Amino acid sequence: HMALEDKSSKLPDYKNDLLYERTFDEGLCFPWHTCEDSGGKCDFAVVDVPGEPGNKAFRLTVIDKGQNKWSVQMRHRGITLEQGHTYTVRFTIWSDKSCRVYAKIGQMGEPYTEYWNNNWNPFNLTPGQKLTVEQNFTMNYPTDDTCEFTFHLGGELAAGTPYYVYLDDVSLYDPRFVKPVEYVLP
Amino acid sequence: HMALEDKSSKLPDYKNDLLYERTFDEGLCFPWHTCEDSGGKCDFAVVDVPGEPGNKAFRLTVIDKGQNKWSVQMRHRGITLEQGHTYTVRFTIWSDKSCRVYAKIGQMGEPYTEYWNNNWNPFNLTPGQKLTVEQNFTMNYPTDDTCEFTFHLGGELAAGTPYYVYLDDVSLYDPRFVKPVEYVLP
Ligand SMILES: [Ca+2]
Ligand SMILES: [Ca+2]
Repeated sequence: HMALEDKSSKLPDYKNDLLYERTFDEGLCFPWHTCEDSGGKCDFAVVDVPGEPGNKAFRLTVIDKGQNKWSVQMRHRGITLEQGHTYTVRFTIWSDKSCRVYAKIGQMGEPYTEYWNNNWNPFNLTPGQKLTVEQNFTMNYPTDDTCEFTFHLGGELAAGTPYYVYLDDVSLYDPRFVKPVEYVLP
Repeated sequence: HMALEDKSSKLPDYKNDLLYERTFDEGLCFPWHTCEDSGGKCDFAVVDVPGEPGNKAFRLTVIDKGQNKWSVQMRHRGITLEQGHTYTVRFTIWSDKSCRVYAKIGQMGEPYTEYWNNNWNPFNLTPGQKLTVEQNFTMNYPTDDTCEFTFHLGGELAAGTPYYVYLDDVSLYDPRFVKPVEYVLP
């Protein structure tokens, strides 16, 4: 189905982004979705950012933290990391409670090799503090088309349930990547 | 419909082409279609080009010449010629009989202004002879979004019916034109 380019002034060119939705400002989040596993429970909506007309954010409700950090996630699959390419990972996240969020890009399936993960450190969210992250890394492993960009929220990362975690302005940029185009008329 | 880019080593860049189908090599022709008018009858199909593995071409069967040159046509609509732009018209045409083909890019409706038309001359097709045309013209009239690239085959142009006219490698290139792109997700 048909995806939506954005022309955000604070992100790199959409055409070189491996992600298909970055700003949620149309109320749409696809291909971003949630996962429940091992007892986790969650919901999602795209919602207005208070004080910032026009601006909307992806909002995950953590309902049950389940049995593991990976019991609750928000993710974007369909990611190939290319040997030799240098990626810029970018995102704004916040929460209405004190919680942790483990961000990673890595294999969807076993053995779940992690290609990026903020050097094994989750991010500490604090109410009233938004975190805008920007990091680079270079894929030194063989090219891997089975990757996802995922945030784990469950288990010992979780605050008291239920609560909200927000994502916005999310980008995985590669200067040597261009999305496949299709042409339409019109 | 979604359109399929080609990367012909003989045509200019697909993204700069006002035409959505140029090589026919997949078995598909859309938006190239036929028209029958004032007595004309015809058919079409995409068929293999004998002796040239993997090459296909649009084939028009002229069934009945009708009353006018315009009674039988093969044509691509959805063409905006823009004032001051310079357009390269390209095409390869041939037939199993001696006939004439009138090629033009002009208005779809009354008054049928013709912006390019090989200086009012139809092309003379002879069996065993393929014609590859390449001409430039600049659009000196005001931009007109009601144009088509049409080939007339009826009336006094026509050979003894039925017979086939073939079209291949068609392109209408403008260096200052870029097709709009949609993004689709693999
Ligand atoms: Ca937003
Ligand atoms: Ca062909």
